[PDB]
Amino acid sequence: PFVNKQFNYKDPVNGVDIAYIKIPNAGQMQPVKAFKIHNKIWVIPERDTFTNPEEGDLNPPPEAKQVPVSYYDSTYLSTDNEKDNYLKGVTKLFERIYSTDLGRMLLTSIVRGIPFWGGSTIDTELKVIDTNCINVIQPDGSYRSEELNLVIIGPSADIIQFECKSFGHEVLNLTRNGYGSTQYIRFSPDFTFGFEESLEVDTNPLLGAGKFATDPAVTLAHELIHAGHRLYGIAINPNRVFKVNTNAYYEMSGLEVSFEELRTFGGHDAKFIDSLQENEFRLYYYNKFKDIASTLNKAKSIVGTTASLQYMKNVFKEKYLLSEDTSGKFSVDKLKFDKLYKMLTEIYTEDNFVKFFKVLNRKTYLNFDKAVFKINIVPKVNYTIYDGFNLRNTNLAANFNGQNTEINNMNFTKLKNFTGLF
Amino acid sequence: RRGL
Ligand SMILES: [Zn+2]
Repeated sequence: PFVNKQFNYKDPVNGVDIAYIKIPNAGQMQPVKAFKIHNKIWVIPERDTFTNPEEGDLNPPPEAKQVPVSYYDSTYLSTDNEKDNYLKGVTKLFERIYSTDLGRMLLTSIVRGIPFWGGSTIDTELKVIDTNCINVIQPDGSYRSEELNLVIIGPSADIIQFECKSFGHEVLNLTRNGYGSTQYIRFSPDFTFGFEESLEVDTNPLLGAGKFATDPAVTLAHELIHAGHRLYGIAINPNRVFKVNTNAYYEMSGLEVSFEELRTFGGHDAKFIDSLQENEFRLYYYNKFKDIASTLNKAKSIVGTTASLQYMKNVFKEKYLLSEDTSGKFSVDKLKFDKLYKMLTEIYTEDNFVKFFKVLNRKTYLNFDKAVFKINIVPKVNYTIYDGFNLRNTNLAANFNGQNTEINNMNFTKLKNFTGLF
Repeated sequence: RRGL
């Protein structure tokens, strides 16, 4: 299994994989109980009021001032039972993802995608960037800095605004300069979205009530894909967007969708990014990888005593798949760069995960959500690592009956309809 | 991000 221990939220802290921690949010916070489910990966069963100090209020604004398509519940994830269920739900989704070859490949890439040690001002020394670490309270009550790649945390005020969040650098654009940074994914396994089986209905903002439910494993995978891009520092700048001209409803409102999202979804959506802008990005990131190889060559010493310079230089040789000549000098091989870049951007896509999970899912990112449902994937009678909602040897096994909220109604509680509110 |  990807997660070797089946944590219970109330398990006693041990200061190693169950501990109270603080994150580098450049602010003050009380320690929060966290769980290390795998090397470099932690889960914090708390609403995210930490990564962004300006988003510490879970209470919903006045009804007359609510972004109409959203969902608020200040009480969600406030009790121990909820946190226990959250932990078990997130763990289950990681196992479901890991159980597929594609998911195993993606998670392996994520674990190997250690944020680059580029926090040194002296080019002759290699140093870690503190914001790519968390402070773990040890048994003696002292704090120790631990590097990590990924954190899964609960959503902020708007429960359904799932997204990758990461700490920036004063000058370096870590998610776009090849360096990478620790990714905090706001996510919840306790809710999902309804979509429509007919394309003309799903992509219309006035039709459909959300007959089918999105498998949360796909939703998490989508975020993990963004995380992969960001950990390897190849995310596409959000200012690079597609001025949608294939959907009258999007078009009539001049709506734009980032290339990063289209790339992440994959399939036909990825084609909205023309060959010219794509060759542009590829060259840009190729050069960023070149700079990393260069920085490694100039490194003559390392800061800290946790690992050796040789060990860390090798860690990044593996991450970026660099080549080492006779002088021990690192260089970026075009074939290897293209292969890795393509893996992270074209192989790891939402559309491909749908193929591996064998689930029904939106056919394009350019659609309109229909509703949000409350769910509970923890009980095996409701959802499994192997079949999600479409349980084998039951009436829910075929035709995505498990995702059919009308047939499998006992597994979904519609909390809000979005149709007609865009 | 999920989008619209
Ligand atoms: Zn997204």
